[PDB]
This record gives sequence, C-alpha cells and structure tokens, in this order.
Amino acid sequence: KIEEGKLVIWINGDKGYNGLAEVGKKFEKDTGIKVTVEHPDKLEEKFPQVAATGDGPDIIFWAHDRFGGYAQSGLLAEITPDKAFQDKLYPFTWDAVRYNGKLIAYPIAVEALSLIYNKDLLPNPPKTWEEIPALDKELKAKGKSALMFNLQEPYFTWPLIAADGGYAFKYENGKYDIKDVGVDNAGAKAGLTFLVDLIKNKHMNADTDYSIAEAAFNKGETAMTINGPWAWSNIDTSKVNYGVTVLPTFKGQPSKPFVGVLSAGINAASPNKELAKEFLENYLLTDEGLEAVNKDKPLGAVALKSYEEELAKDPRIAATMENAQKGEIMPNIPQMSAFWYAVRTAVINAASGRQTVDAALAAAQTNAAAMATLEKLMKAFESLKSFQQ
Amino acid sequence: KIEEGKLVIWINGDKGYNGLAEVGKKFEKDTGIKVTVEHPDKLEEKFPQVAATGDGPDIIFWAHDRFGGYAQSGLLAEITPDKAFQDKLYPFTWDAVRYNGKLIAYPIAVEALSLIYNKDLLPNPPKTWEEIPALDKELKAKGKSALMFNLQEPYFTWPLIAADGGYAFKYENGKYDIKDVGVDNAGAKAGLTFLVDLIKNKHMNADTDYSIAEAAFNKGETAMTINGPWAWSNIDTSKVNYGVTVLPTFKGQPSKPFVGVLSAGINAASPNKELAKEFLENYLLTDEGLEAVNKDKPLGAVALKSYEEELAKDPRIAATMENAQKGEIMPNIPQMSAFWYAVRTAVINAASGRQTVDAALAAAQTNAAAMATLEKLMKAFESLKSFQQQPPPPPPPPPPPQ
Amino acid sequence: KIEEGKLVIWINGDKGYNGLAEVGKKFEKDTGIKVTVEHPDKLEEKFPQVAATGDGPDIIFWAHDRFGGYAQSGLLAEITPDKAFQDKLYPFTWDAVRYNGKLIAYPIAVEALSLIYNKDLLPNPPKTWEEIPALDKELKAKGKSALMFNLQEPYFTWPLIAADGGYAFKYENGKYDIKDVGVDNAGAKAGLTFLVDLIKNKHMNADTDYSIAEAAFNKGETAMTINGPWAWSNIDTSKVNYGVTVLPTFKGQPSKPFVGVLSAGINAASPNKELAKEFLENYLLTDEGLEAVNKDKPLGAALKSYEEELAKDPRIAATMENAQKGEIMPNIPQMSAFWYAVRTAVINAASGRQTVDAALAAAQTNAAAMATLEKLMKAFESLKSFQQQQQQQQQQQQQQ
Ligand SMILES: [Ca+2]
Ligand SMILES: [Ca+2]
Ligand SMILES: [Ca+2]
Ligand SMILES: [Ca+2]
Ligand SMILES: [Ca+2]
Ligand SMILES: [Zn+2]
Ligand SMILES: [Zn+2]
Ligand SMILES: [Zn+2]
Ligand SMILES: [Zn+2]
Ligand SMILES: [Zn+2]
Ligand SMILES: [Zn+2]
Ligand SMILES: [Zn+2]
Ligand SMILES: [Zn+2]
Repeated sequence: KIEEGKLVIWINGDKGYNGLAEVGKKFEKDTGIKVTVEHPDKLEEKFPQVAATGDGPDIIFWAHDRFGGYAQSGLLAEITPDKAFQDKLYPFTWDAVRYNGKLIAYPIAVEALSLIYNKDLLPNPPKTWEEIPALDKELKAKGKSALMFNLQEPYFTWPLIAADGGYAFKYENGKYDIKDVGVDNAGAKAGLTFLVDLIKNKHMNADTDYSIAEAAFNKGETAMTINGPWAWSNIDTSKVNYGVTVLPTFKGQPSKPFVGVLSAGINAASPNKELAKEFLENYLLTDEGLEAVNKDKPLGAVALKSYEEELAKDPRIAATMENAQKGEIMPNIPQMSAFWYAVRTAVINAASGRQTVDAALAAAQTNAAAMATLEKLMKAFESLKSFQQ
Repeated sequence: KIEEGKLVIWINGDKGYNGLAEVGKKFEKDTGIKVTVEHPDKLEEKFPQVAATGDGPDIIFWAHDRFGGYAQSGLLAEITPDKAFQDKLYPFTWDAVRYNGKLIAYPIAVEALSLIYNKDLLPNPPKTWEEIPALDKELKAKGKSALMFNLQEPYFTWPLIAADGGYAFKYENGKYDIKDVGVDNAGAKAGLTFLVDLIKNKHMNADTDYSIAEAAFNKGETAMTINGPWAWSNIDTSKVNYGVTVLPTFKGQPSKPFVGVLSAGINAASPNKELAKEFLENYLLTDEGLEAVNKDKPLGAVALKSYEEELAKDPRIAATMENAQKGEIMPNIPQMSAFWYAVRTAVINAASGRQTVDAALAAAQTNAAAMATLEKLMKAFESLKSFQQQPPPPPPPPPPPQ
Repeated sequence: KIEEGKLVIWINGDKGYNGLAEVGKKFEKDTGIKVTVEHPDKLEEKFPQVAATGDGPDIIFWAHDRFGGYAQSGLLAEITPDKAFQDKLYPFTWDAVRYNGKLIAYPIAVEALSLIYNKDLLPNPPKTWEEIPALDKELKAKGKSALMFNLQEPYFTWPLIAADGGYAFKYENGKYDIKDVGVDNAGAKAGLTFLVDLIKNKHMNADTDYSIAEAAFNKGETAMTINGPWAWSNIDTSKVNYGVTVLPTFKGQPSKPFVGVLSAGINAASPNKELAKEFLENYLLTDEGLEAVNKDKPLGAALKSYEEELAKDPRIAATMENAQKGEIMPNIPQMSAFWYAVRTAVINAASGRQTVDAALAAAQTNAAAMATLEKLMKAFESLKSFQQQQQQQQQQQQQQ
C-alpha cells in the first residue's frame, strides 16, 4: 500500500512515464528490487494528503516550483549527493532545488521560453528588442506582422520586464529574500516602459492571449512569437518553416525568462531512501537513463551536462538551454502564488492605460507584501478553525 | 489634461495661488510656456484618481505628509536639483521631500505649532512648562487661566509628550524604522505624566479643544495658548495684543512639535518635467517669486533661506521657523495615520484618569503597530477582492481566545 | 484607596498566604508599616483591570508568564537589587524576570517537572530514554508498566521534544526572539520522533491523560510518571513508596523541561514603592521569611543559600537539578498561541494521522500566523472597545 522493499515512483501522466519505467526495469535487472511508476489524476494535489499521513510515493517527479510547498510542509527528505556527482549537471539547476539551504530534489529537465520565428519570413531573426518596430513596419506592409505573444500573463511578459534589472525576490546564499520584491526598479520600470510603447505604437494588440496569438504564428501571419518547448508539435503540424533562438537582448542585457526544472524529490516517509538515491544517481541520471526518458516524451534541455551535449545537435534544444541559463529561476515559496496576480494585474493595467509604468509596479510591489499578510493570515484561520473543531 | 508645451499647476484654494498664478505670466513672459493654476476642491483626494491614469496637473502643491502616499504610489518624479542648489534651502526640509532614497519634491513653506501669549496679560512668557502651574495659580487670582490648548488633539499635545525623548518613528536617511515606535519610552513616559498631573492639579481641564480654547483666548480668559499660523487671523480679529514665541521646554529639553512642510512635486507621468525644474528651480523659489506667492496669502515661514530672513523680521514667523527646527519633520509614511489615532486614544484615557501614563503609552504600541497592518491590509483586501468542504467563515471577525 | 502608605499584597489562595502574612509582622514591627496579604479570586483577571485604573495590590505574587502580559501592558515597576545582591539568587532565575532587558519581578519559587518514580518497582532510576522501551519489556512481564504521563499535553511531553535542540522562541539577549521559533529543527523532530516510536511500539498508550497517568502510578501500576511538586500530596497519601529524581537524557543530552517561577512583582502604580523592596529583599527574601511562607504552604524550591535547608529533601533537590537543565517558560504573548499548535503537532502525531515533522512544521507555520493574527486581533478589539466606549460616552452624556 505505502511502503518499503521497492520503489513507487510518481511522475505526471504526460511525461516519459514509460521511458522511465524502462529505466526502472534496468534497475530491477541489476538490484532485484522492483519499480512501480504511477500517474494518478490531480497527482500534484494528491501528494500532500497522502504525505501528511506519510504514505504514497517513494519519489515525486515535478516542476521545482511546487516542492517549496512539499519541502516547507515538511514532505521532502533533504537529499545529500556527492560534490563530484553534483558536478555532473549544470550549476543553476541545483539552485532550483534549494530550501533554507537544504537540497530537496534531483533536477532532471529544464523549461524556458525562447524566440520562435518564421524561417520563410525572417533570415535570421532580431538580435535585440530595440529594433522590432523597424522589423514590423516592413511586415505590416506585407499583410503580416513582426511579433505576437500573450499579454494577459506575466510568465510571457516577464522575460522582457526583467532583462535590465527587475527581479522577483532575492535568492542569495540558498536563501530567498521575501522583503525585496524586485519590481519597482528602473530595470523593471524601463522594461515595462518599452513594452507598452509597441502596444500604443501599434506593434501589438492589447487583448492578445495564448490561443489567439499562438495560432497566428502558423499561419505565418505574425513573424515571431515568444513561447516554450511545449508548443512545438502544433507548429510542426502547420508545416510552417521555423527555427528557435536566444531571446532578443534588451538594453544590451539578456532577457530573464523563468526556469522550470523537472525535479524528483524523495519522500520523507519513504523507507527506501537509499534505493531511490541509487535509482536516481546510478540509473536515471545516467545518459542512457535520460536516453530512455526523453525517447518517450522529449524533455527539452536536460540537467545532465553529460547528456545535454548529445541532445544539443538539435538547434531548437540548444536555444532552450542557453535561454534557461540567461534565464531566471522560478521561485518556489508561498509568496509566489500571491506575487503572480498582482503583476498579472499590473501589466493588464499598464497595457490598457488604466494606470502607467511607474504606478502599476508600485501597486504590485507594496501590495505583494501586504496581500501576502492576508494569504498568510488566512492560512491560520483555516488551520486554526479546523483544529478547534 | 495635457500637453506638452505648457504646465498646469494645482494648489489648495486657501493658499496664495494668485501670487503663484502671478509667476504664471512673468514666467510665461520669458519662455512662452503658458501656465494655468487650479484650485480643485478635494485635489489631494482627486489627484491620485487622475495622477494614476496618465493625467493630473503637471506639478502639485501640498503638505509633505501626503507626498508619501504619492511617492510610494510611484506618482512623483525623482528630481535632481543642480547641484549645490540644495544649499540654497534649509537642510531639514530635504528630510521632508525624501522617500527611501528618492528626493521626491520641492519644499516651499514650513508650518508648525508655536506658543502664543497675551502680551497685555502676561507680558513676558514662560520658556519652560514647570512654572505653568505656578502661573495658573498666579493669574487665577484675577479669574483667568494661564494656558489652554487642544488637549483633545495629540498633534497639539505631542510637542509635550515628545519633549523628553518620545518620537514617532526613528528617521535617519529617507528611512524610518517603521517597527520602532517611540511612544513606549522613558522620555514620553515622564512627558505626559506632567500634562496628566496638570489636569488633576486643577490647573487645566479635559474638555479643552480648539473651539472652547480659541473662544477663551480671544476674549482674554487665558494668558497663553498653543497654535499654528492658521489661528493668526482670528486673534487679529478679536483685537488682542498677542505674541507668538518658541514653545515651553520641559525636563530641560526643547518641545518637539510636528513640522509640516508645503512641498511642490511633479507628476511622474507628465511629458514636460524639465519646465517644472526651470519654473520651480529658477522662478518660483526666488525672492520676488516666493514674495508674490506669500503676498497673496501668507505662506507661513519658508523653506528658502533668503526670504526666510526677510520674513524672519516678523517674530511670529521667526518663532514658527524656530519651532520647526526644534521639531520632528512629520513622517509622511502611511502607517503614520495609524500612529496618530492610537495616541488620541492613549492621551485621553490617561487624561480622564481612566488610565495612567505608563499604561496608555505602552498600549499605544498596540494602537499603532497592529492597526498599521490592519489599515494597509484592510485596504489591500478590497483592491484584491474588489477589481479581480467549502470553507471556515470569513471575518472581518476571526476567532476568540480560549 | 489604591493604598496610601499600607501594603496590600495579592498572593493566590493556594500559596503560603498565612505564612506570608507572618513576615508582614517582623517587617511592620521595626518599620511601622501596615501590611495586608489578601487572597482574592482569579487575581490574574482581577489585577489587569484594577491595575488599569491605578488600583489593586501594591504587590502581586504569581508565575512570570502572566507577568509577561503585565510587564508588556506596562503595568509593573522595574526594580533593582544591587550587584552584591544580584549574586544572591541563582543566575538562571534572573532570565525569567526580565522584560526588554528590564528586570520586572522578584523570583521566590521554581516550579519544574520531575521524574517521579516508585522505588519498590524500580530502585535505581533510568538515566536514559533510549532504554525506556527495553525496560517496559521487563516491566510488562511483572504485570505493571514503565512510564506514564499526559500525552494529551505538551507541557509534559515538551521536555523530551525539547531535548536535542527543540526550543519555543530563541532566547538570545535578554529578549526572546519571536521570529526565531525552534519546533521544526532536526533536534526537536528527534525529540518527538522518539515519543511517537514509543506510542506506536505500544510502550505508550495514546489516550494517556493526567488522571490515567498519575492514578495508574498513585495506585501503583506503572514504574514512573512525569509530574511536578503539586502532585506529591497524593502519592504520599496512598502510602506509595516513592522518590523523585533527575529526568532522563536523550542522546546523552539532557531532558529540557519548562521552568515556572512563582514571582513577586511591584505595581507600577503602587504608591508605596520603596517599602516593597525593603520588605522583600531585606525581610521576605531572608531565610526565615521564606521558611515562614513555606511553613504555611511549601513553595517547593529559589534563594541560592536558603535552598540547602530545603534541598536536604531529595525530592526538592531534583526539582532544582531539573530546572537548572531546563528551558524557562517565556513570558510574551506568542507563547500562548505556541501552546495551541504544539498541542496539535503532538496530539495527532501521536495518532499517526499527521507524520511527523509534518505536524511539526505546520505548527511552526500556525505559530507564525496564530501569532500575528493574535496580535492583530487584540488590536482590532482594543480599538472597537475604545471607539465604542467613547461613542457611548459621546452619546450617553451628550444627548440631554
Ligand atoms: Ca497507487
Ligand atoms: Ca558518488
Ligand atoms: Ca482643468
Ligand atoms: Ca481591598
Ligand atoms: Ca532556619
Ligand atoms: Zn493518469
Ligand atoms: Zn514605432
Ligand atoms: Zn545514446
Ligand atoms: Zn477651490
Ligand atoms: Zn500644582
Ligand atoms: Zn527682496
Ligand atoms: Zn521688497
Ligand atoms: Zn521497541
């Protein structure tokens, strides 16, 4: 039901969940200790319930952004690897799995937006953000346009918002700083400034969302979109000749897109911690391990320095990786959830004219901190009340 | 409300804008840039409504205390005055036009509380409290009190409470230690302890606010009262031979009144800021720039050193200026509103005899420091829930102790 | 009223209150000062409301934690014994009577938890928890049990949880750092992890409460229980042959129980301030004074010399020994809320339905919130009760 003498891995239904059980068998063929990968529905939500009673999986596969829940909630064993092993991945990926200093997951793959352009329309794409109105008046003449991506979401509008100085919090020494909301600076100010120009300079429409936009790339009706690897197959179907690259540097400085690291945390309740350790280190995080997990469902950039260079032959993959190095690791705290919506509102207020540049960002910042007290206070009410009962 | 090639100023409609509008033409005369000056009822309320959409006036006049609200709201521009021009203004005012680094406005006119006596009654004032008892009893033999002032207002009583070591928050570099309130302390402890004693020693009363106290002074029923420049009109009308001078000291320290400095800021959204920095830096802050503005309706004292001297000849002004230089450049930070009211509680219960000095003040920490979060938190809740089994119930009431 | 030159003391009915009234005799004698000890009702509710109006006793006896609530609400006079005196009582007792670096009460009695154990079944006590399971084995065979105590309560359990590194709020420099809580740290985990291992390995009994605990010992059906100086009364009564000793250590590291301190404080309003310290330090603190108090109701164990005459009693001896190795019950407001969430942790961690560092981090998270909800709530109250009382007065009086 729960336990011991074998591993019960969890990974989201849509991942290389077979390609992993392929590896999980390579394991059984060497140790004599069985592996059982499962993929239940709401599997990111079930976890805490069953870990609260101390049951479920020995290990958990998921984006790092969620474990800061589990790890805080107390549901992750602080894993210790070896330095000469921690040197087999990439430097930053280990940062996506810190908590209080305590490493709590093994990174697997990477997730980041990259510039996606039409090969049949652009040579050779824009080196920077600064000359994209110049590129656009050329193509708005052909019936087309230069670029189109979502504006009803930070995650997309963030890479540009950051670029020049704007952060979210301050990761310091394995330590996120929740009283340092990196939005109300000239870096994130002049980022957002630049953007809402091409909105009112008519290089982009205000109500441009994920679907309406996406579709228009292919087509080829718009010349560029900013999107992540999870999009490719739709474009692949359109035939539409496309390439992928490092995002347009802004003010000379590289863009800062969020980084989503597929992780594999080991359960605090797991009695098989050793076995899992071995499984992940000796078998999964080998090349041919991720040669088996990619080959079911592509992983984008992987964490293994080792087995990134073999996948790097693919141009589309190398750009993802470079981007995710010039990227900015997505935070994993509670405050995150709450931060999102303020900026989600800030940009939606700036894009519309409801407010301006310097205003909406103040409105998030101070807010962000204040609103957080409400979310934190409510947590007590829920925890308090419940108990009393 | 724009563009572009002209500025639009707003100023309170009791302030001498005619003098400011008189700069309008004399400035418009040398540059061509037409200037229209407006007194829009509720501007200090209205301004954010418009400022935060890409509008408003181009530059704004108001007390520095409300300029915190604006700067945080990212509404005012960081202005960088060339460049040893700061030396042509009083050093302390620049600690009313600053926000976590950002020098957020141009300070014009210093207001502040002062000591006004009845020259015709008590010819030469006390420079200390202590002898106020001695004085009430002295004049009582003529059927008049000695001092009477708004007890009901901390703003008016704070000077005293603070005198010995009390403070709002610890300022020290465009920065206040928001957590560190100074109403706890041993300074303020002994401060109010005096004021309290004054009431029960029969010297003065509890029901002593503006109305009663102005009536009482303006008829010559008391020797001295504590008031700002605003009352000046009314005592002139009630034909008294009055005199404003520096506030009585207590326990050997100057009284720390509350310094409010009229500042002029610039809409951070406005297309033409460079003009305000020629208008304000080059024209409005002159001798006959401020002069004219003052000459409509008196500014109070002035943040400028030069025309301060010219005005300092009138003692009343010189006293106001001096009082400010003994005071605390009133915190513009937003939990100041919470600070306020939670002493207006403390000083009353202590005054009524319902509580003691040491009790109230201490509890004041609870008045401010939690109402601070509740004030801003209660505001955030709406903004979030406003624009944008099935759980345990909503407050605004949460739960009781056990 | 409020006194005026006479000493009204306020001790609780169950403390040495006739014996204290006796020291009000040698004091008066050669100082000529009228002294009334009177034992009121729930004086930790009466005091803060008479204190508020400058009324009440000139002197209040009581545990220091409620004294927190008072010193906090600015109700108590900072007092000074000299450095020559300071060195008179034990140092650790000083770190209990210190709000914001300001020394606010005089300590007279310590109240710590003990290993209270039956000599007839276990004539040499366990010095370690580690063996406690392996001991139950031998005891179960004899028809009896090894150890019982109220699990449905932190105050008892904490001492073990506290063992390896578990603290409430981090004591550092005269003030208990409120943000630094230490229920999560690995040390505490270990502390509870052991208690749960005991409760699920059936050495313990889940719904073991106080009655079930001491009564199973006072009847003589378990080798040991964990209690304090209050319980002695009855163990004696049933003739149970007992000693009391130092509790057991965990990882060679010693058990760490909460120290409570029966303390005398001085009303900040109290008109007759100077008399009090002359009364206390020079007449009460004295050996015979304390003896006299004790000579009515035993105070248990706090004066570093007079201690010895009592300490001849081994059971009192251990209470001290224990309390020296112990954490002190801190006095600020966050404490009360802490107790609620630490209860949670233990109580359902015992139930398997929360495991384990789970219940033990969610506590650290309840604490952070049940904290700044508790403060915020008590402001909102203190407001809507002095904005109302105001209107009522504004309307009541006004009207006609
Ligand atoms: Ca299953
Ligand atoms: Ca190794
Ligand atoms: Ca107009
Ligand atoms: Ca009585
Ligand atoms: Ca003796
Ligand atoms: Zn499924
Ligand atoms: Zn353009
Ligand atoms: Zn291969
Ligand atoms: Zn008007
Ligand atoms: Zn007197
Ligand atoms: Zn002149
Ligand atoms: Zn002149
Ligand atoms: Zn066992």
